[PDB]
Amino acid sequence: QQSTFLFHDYETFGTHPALDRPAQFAAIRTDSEFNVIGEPEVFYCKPADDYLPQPGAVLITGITPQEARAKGENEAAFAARIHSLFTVPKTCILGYNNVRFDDEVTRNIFYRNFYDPYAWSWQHDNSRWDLLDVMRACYALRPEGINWPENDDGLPSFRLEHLTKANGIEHSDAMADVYATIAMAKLVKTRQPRLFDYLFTHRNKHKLMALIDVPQMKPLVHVSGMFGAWRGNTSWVAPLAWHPENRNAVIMVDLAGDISPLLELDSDTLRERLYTAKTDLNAAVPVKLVHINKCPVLAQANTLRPEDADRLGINRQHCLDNLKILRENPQVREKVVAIFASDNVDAQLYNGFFSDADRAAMKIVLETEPRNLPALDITFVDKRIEKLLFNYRARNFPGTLDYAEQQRWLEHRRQVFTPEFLQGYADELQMLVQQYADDKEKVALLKALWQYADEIVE
Amino acid sequence: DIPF
Ligand SMILES: [Mg+2]
Ligand SMILES: [Mg+2]
Repeated sequence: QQSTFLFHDYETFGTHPALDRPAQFAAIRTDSEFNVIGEPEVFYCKPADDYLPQPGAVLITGITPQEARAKGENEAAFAARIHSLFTVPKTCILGYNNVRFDDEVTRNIFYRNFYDPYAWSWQHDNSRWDLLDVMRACYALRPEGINWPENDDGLPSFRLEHLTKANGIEHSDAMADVYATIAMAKLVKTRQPRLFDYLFTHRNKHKLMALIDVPQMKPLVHVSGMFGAWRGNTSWVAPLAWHPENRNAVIMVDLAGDISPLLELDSDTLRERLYTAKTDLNAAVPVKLVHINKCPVLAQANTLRPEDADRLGINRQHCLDNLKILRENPQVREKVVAIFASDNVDAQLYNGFFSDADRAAMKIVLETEPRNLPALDITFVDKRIEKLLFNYRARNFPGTLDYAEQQRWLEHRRQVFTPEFLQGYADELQMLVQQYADDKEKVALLKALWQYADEIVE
Repeated sequence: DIPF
């Protein structure tokens, strides 16, 4: 059995990985050096009839709901195909911004269609990775040898099209984003192999865990989009405490920040001071969760060299200052712990995990042909599952609904498709037409979206 | 000692 990377990307009908629906999935499999070792996997998901797409997304993706309905398969089958691809042993599943987006879509698709929302990402030596944090780390820590493009504002751009172009790489098609992601992996691996291999090694949570010494507050380099392009997404952090609820979250302090509010203020204050940000100027609370299960970029503090800090405008001396004050102040530790100490089922993935029995029973749901779902005797403990099961049957297999179920589906469709909603949606499209009068392909997409609301709703 |  051989190690493979599976590059993949979704187009969806909206920004919400749970309330919005998938439109297209695209993937290619690769060997460990990024040679293509399979055929392009590209396919559509038919949206169910209880859903209208976000106009803005269709304008981006160029994919009407009409095209996805005509060329696609119901979400059950869509889930199936992805599931196979993802569950081939020794696969590293990766993409571009996939951790904060595509993986959330994947989990919701699996959750809605009775697959384990997680197992695919760690079973049989599967893992996940996200090449966006790699590009960011590369820029932050070891930029030399690659061209780093700046947007109109003057800050670094990690949009795939700028990156490829800045580096003489043809960027043309569902497959285009995927090929660009591969080309970027190649580039970083060639120009900067030791960093690339280090990050790859540290996608794993136990290797990350090894970096974290809380009693001693070992400072680390951290590269996160939360830190902002204006410091190349980088700071020195120190771990203060483990999250008291999330077993995979550790509470870090941002050492370049202002640690005065940590010492001076109490826990209640800090809780909403951290929550309601950028309204009070009242220094920011320099504190962020790092989730060892979300491929965070972490490295021993001295991999960010003095000269590297100068490059990014990071004040090395201020950081070392804040660390020394912290260490000699362990009442901040119990303080930060204290800070952390919807009726729609589609949005309830994160209401807990399903027990062994719960999850074995959803397994039978899967094994059962749609036609025999009504005739099914099994019990459920977790209260979500009935809800998922009705929605799963109505959305994918409307033919199998009995009289009282067809009625229930209707009331559900009427519930979403209110006079308020439909008039808004119609008016949205009509304004977008005006806004984009100059952009003819959009006018046409917008109009097509109108044709679709016409048929599916009234 | 450094990794990269
Ligand atoms: Mg994407
Ligand atoms: Mg350097």
